[PDB]
Amino acid sequence: LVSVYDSYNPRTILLSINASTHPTHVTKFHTQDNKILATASDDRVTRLWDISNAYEPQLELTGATDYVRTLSFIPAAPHLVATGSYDGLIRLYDTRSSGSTPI
Amino acid sequence: CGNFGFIGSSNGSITIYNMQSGILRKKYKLHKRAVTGISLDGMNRKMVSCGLDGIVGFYDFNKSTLLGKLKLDAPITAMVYHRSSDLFALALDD
Amino acid sequence: IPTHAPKYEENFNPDKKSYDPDRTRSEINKMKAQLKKERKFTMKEIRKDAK
Amino acid sequence: QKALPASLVPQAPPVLTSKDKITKRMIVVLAMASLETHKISDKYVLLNCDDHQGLLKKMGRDISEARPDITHQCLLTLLDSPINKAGKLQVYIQTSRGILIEVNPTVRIPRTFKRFSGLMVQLLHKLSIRSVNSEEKLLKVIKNPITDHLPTKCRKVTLSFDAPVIRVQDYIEKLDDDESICVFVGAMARGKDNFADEYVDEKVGLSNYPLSASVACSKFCHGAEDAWNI
Amino acid sequence: AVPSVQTFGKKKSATAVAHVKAGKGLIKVNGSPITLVEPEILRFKVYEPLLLVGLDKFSNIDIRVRVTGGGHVSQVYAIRQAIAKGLVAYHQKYVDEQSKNELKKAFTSYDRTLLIADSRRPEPK
Amino acid sequence: TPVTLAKVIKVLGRTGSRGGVTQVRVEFLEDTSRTIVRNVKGPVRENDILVLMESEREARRLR
Amino acid sequence: DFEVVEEFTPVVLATPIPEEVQQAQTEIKLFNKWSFEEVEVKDASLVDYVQVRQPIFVAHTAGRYANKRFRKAQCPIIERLTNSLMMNGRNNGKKLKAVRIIKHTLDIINVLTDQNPIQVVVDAITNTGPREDTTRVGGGGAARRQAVDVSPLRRVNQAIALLTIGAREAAFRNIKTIAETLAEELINAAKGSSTSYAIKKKDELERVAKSNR
Amino acid sequence: SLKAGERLMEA
Amino acid sequence: DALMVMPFSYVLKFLKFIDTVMQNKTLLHSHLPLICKNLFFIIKFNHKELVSQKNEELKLQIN
RNA sequence: UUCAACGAGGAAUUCCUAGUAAGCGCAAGUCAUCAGCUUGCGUUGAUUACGUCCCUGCCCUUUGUACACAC
Repeated sequence: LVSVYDSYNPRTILLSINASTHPTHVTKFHTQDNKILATASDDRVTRLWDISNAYEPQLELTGATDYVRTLSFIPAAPHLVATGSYDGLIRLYDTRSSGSTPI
Repeated sequence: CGNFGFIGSSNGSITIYNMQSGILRKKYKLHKRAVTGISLDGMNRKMVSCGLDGIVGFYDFNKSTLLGKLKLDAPITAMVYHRSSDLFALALDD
Repeated sequence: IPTHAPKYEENFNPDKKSYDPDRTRSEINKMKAQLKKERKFTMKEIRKDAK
Repeated sequence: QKALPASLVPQAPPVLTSKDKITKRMIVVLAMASLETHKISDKYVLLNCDDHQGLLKKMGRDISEARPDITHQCLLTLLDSPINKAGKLQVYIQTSRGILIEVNPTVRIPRTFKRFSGLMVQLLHKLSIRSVNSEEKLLKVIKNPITDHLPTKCRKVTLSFDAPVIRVQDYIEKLDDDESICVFVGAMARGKDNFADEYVDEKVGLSNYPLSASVACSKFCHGAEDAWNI
Repeated sequence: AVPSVQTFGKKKSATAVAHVKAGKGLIKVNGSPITLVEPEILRFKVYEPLLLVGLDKFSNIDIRVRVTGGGHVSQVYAIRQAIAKGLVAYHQKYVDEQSKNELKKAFTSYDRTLLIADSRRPEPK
Repeated sequence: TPVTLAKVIKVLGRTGSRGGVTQVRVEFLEDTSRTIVRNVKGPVRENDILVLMESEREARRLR
Repeated sequence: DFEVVEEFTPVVLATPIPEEVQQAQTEIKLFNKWSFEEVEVKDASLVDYVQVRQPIFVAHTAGRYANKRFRKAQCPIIERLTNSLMMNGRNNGKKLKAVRIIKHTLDIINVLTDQNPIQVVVDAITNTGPREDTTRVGGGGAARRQAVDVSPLRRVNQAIALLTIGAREAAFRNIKTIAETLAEELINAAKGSSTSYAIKKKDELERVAKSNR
Repeated sequence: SLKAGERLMEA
Repeated sequence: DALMVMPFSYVLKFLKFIDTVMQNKTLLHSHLPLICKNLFFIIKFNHKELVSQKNEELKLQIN
């Protein structure tokens, strides 16, 4: 349950994403964009949600085999998501493409 | 209207004063040499300045903008405006 | 779906009051209604023959 | 590749009420039910067809209408069908006197007839019927018309006899994934199928033979079960 | 020997007297500054006679407003009407008439309830 | 399916229309010459624009 | 070039007027944050019936917009949304509460969708307001309808009503408040996403109009 | 009953 | 109001009625001012649309 | 721990168009009425009609008279 509050006001839960049923472990916004949020869970799939449409993810980065625990974004190209899981294998994805296969 | 009085200085600066209180209202800076004539339209809408760098400047007055700018072929020494026919005559150097 | 049973009294009468199982709230409420209607009726009668 | 849900223990589906206009469901309405009370002199009866000779003719109406047993047998069908058990259905019944009743899915309707009559009298005269556990309320009379309680996106059909026969499974398959489907079934003994015309945009039929109200209700329920994989 | 101009603003039962005189630039409501007018979501209703015409009009005058009666929103409406017509009246009297009716055009184009209150009501239909 | 815009040029009075429903004579904006008599539900006046779904149905009375 | 020098000294005032306040004397923005320029109405026929042209500082003009027939068509659209927000049995008259929650919901519209929340609410009006409707025909009283148009004032009226009562129902007894559910409603109606109460109701009116048209 | 205008139209 | 309610198709067939009636000169001349009043109001009212119709048949009919 | 009422109120019906509906308190207690309350007083203050006789009704006229012009 990825809860996004506003900073410097703990009483206003801005929205609450019901992500996958397993524990979501890493959540962070895009570094270049400001309205997509990457949440990866113990479902071996990271997700790019749009925080306007927090019912279905705008991309659902599958393709992993064990326990994704880390995100990063590439700091100049803002389409490129470098995710990292418990089987080595820093997979990274161009988001313009399908997204179920790392490039 | 008798409200504003315009000063054109020999360094190119048209200042617009009130006549009742005398406080500086506005200050147009278009010419870079002397301003040898200023005049304003009969309905306080377009003022015309002419200087001896040889450019005539047409300014709107309600809005502060300039509408246009016309470069003649000589420096200008005197302007006489005719306010009903909206025609001004500039006595040039040639 | 969970399955609950509907609570009702068989042989209903909506004008009659329901069966509170206590006899020390139902009877004092019965004599509350009795005392109110007989007090209002009695003093209405005596103020109209006073008029 | 695809991981499992984090808890395979079977959870009960949420029972849905009219305070949820988003979830897809199937609404079954029993229109033109005959639910009416009479005082007898110290007794309040539901006007059956058989508990009298001429109470209905001493009031004016005819014996070919005073039918509460057919809304009883439709309540039995909709409240034992598997789609009620999976909680993809809510029932609204509505009377010939225009009295609208919301029937929750969790109600254990009395299976015999005279318990149902004695329950329906207290429904019409208390306006609400509690669960025995009484942690919620499970049967209540509500505000006309039905479209205030129905979901915001819902196409409403009626089930009639002078209508083209269609197939229920692909008909439910044609509507998308945030639309509900509301069904108005005639609980008359006989008569005209016009009783809900200001709500309905599609007047559909289910057979070429005279179908009963409960058999039509179970036909649409079974079609929705085959459609939504139940 | 000093120039001073007193005007009045009014709403439902609020009243607000504004004294405008030639000064340093200070705007005060009930002794406290204009930036402490409550309920703080209508502070821009008080601020709009200032920002409509620019603070260079106010930079040589100093206004002070005494407000009495009414409630919160009646008081901020009487304050802004007093500020507006006080500035216009000072510009009629001690500054030039060209600036006076430029201020009148600005306030009237925003809303003329900055200058004329709605005074006698109702209607017998 | 497109939609069209139509500026009212006459608010038709003395029609025997149902209350709340006023007949009206709109013209189109894409060819500013052809007209059609519609009947609207809101409070309508002259020269306001209304969005007709289809352009091919003149209106009758309502009663 | 050409420049007009019309203030001749840096103006200081003896009362400290804050820097963002004296910043705002050059453009009137709603709540001193959101601009009214480049707020266009993306639908003709609902220009002249949404009013975004006269810029205001707060949604509390107390003007008289209910004494002639179409004068309410030029109350500013944030104020029409505010006035429609403050109506129930509970909060009749609490206009400072409705102004405060409009301020909050415009803040979070901007923080969720990095765009002008005034443009968002203008778009929500122009998407939500229906374009046809059915009136129940008399004909003797018989059960029949007939499809008619709607005037643009009725479109903006019913647009604001659908938005605000959709927000009331979406914050009836949920975790979220009226400000947050109104923000998600205005975002969903702005993009026209068929998951808002407003545009689902609009599609139902236009659908019944198409049905017995 | 109709009225004038639509009686003229149908005629 | 009767002449304003009818749409332009009925204005065109009203012109067809006038063109039929001024050949039977017993009921042209027994209804000249009624015919004149109605026809002049009809084309004065629909004059924006009438002149933008392009057909020589209507042109010869008017002539 | 298990044996009462209730989580905004059915059919129907009434009233209402701008400082109006509704919220909120504060005073008074005025020869009748009122204190199981009545009347004032402010404060906050909107939605929707502001058109039409189609429905339900009610009312008026059916020689133009009153002087041109027009109809």
